[PDB]
Amino acid sequence: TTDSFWEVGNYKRTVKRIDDGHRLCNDLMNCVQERAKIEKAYGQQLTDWAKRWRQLIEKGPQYGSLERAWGAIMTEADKVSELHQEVKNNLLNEDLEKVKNWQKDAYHKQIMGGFKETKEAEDGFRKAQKPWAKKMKELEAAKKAYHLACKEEKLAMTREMNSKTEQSVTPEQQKKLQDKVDKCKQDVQKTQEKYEKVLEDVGKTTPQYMENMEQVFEQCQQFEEKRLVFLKEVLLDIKRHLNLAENSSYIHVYRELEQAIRGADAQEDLRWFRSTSGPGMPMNWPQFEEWNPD
Amino acid sequence: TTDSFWEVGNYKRTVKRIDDGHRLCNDLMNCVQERAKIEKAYGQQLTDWAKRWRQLIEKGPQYGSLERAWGAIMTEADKVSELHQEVKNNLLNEDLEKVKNWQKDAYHKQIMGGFKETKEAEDGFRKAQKPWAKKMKELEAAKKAYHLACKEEKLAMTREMNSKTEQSVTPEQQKKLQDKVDKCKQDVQKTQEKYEKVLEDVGKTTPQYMENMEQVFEQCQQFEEKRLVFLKEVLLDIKRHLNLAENSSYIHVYRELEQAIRGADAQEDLRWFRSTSGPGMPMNWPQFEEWNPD
Ligand SMILES: [Ca+2]
Repeated sequence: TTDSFWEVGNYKRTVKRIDDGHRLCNDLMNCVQERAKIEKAYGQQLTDWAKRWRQLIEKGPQYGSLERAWGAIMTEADKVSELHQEVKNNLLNEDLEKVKNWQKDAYHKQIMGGFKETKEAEDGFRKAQKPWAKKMKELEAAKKAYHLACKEEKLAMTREMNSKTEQSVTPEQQKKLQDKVDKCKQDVQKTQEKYEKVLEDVGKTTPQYMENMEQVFEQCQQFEEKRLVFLKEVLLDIKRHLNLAENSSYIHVYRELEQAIRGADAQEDLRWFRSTSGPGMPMNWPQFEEWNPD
Repeated sequence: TTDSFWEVGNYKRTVKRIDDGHRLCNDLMNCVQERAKIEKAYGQQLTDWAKRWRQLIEKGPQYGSLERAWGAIMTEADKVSELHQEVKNNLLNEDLEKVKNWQKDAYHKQIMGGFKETKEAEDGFRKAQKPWAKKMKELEAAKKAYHLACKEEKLAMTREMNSKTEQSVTPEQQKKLQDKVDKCKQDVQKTQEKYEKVLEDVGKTTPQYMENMEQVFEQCQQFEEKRLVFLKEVLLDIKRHLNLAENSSYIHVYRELEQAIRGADAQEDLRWFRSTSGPGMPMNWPQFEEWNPD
């Protein structure tokens, strides 16, 4: 657990959380316009289709009702395109804009450093960790000293046993073997009293450490929460604006196309042609013609 | 007037219609192809736009139930794409292939060779007028003659008469101008007879031309009715496929999206971060250690 929140210098992860917040806003904005582009393309593709074929049918050999039928399928194209433009718009007028604004209130860059709120936190954390930071260094100092002190007690306590294995003219060196082994014995007992002293000491200051880091933290959560809430609301706003269905207009388009079509009557059609281009049209039959004369 | 269909070879007016319907078959094809090609374009941008973001937010700082939620939009895109494909397919697989399948069943080309149906219409009209075609050749000249005699006739009279007040002279020249006049009054009657004969016989083969023309006509209006019936149905197929509002699937995509998002829980998420990255994380508090060789 060297990667735990309580380990000195780890609150940083949640400090990052903040710089991230602004960045994700950024992201949602880029997502939105991208959507728009797509929505603009479709409906712009649409009217370009409506026009081409509107003109084609009107210049064309088609006639009568069938012409108007096949006609209406261009207004569809148009109406739908107008919707997808409605859609583009909102993504860009409301939804996008909302984010751009919210992001302008929550975060503010500062000339020296990053965001203001990022600092306020970053300092809050240091502040609450300072005390525990100091102590925690004492601690690893004393351990470091005490271990060393126990390594030396084993440096001479066994060495004496190796030096008295020589048993060769060392009455002055036999006194040093029992001199250092009892000197280091002092160190060990001492360091274990100092180190142990810090240990119980740190234990008296952990709650305070805890209340502390836990206070700057809940304050962080507060701010996070403020964007998480907003963000959800944005995403609803978007779904709303993306949704064509449950939009009267949309359904309306395809009822209107439908009846235009069924409206087509080949009979009336056929009759028109008869009267307009066929035997139905008047004919001057040969008649006895006198001289003009001029 | 010379506009009417009975006159000369104005049968052509509907002999065109017969072939007009061919290219109309073509046009519909492409009008559908184009748009059906347009549907595919939208869908591809979408699929790409989800694939591309799903990624981004996957590997971005956003987490918990708000990421998943914002993700939920990518999957409305994906789903919306899939529907636009059905629109395309249905356009190419069914509709565009109905007019193709239809066109081969009712438009056999008669070995270069015009369109078997046109050339057969044309013959139907050539043959029903050929007979009456020469009865109007006989009549145009048979009146040209009567008119000619009627001119040289009053020309000779008024020369017998413009002469009657010139004396001298002479009795011989006065009998000559009297011959011409008598002779000219004969031509008038002879040519007026002929004309009148070619006339009442033309008035005899009238209902027989009238009704021998309208035979080919119903042959020609039955085969235009053959498609204006078809066309009406395809414009009902194309409308079907094109509509999503009346697609249970579409409207579900957005009931689906609204469920997805509402589900998001800031709280739950906050708590989650708190346990996976905050004070909730398990800590290894300082404890008394011992001495130990590697
Ligand atoms: Ca993630």
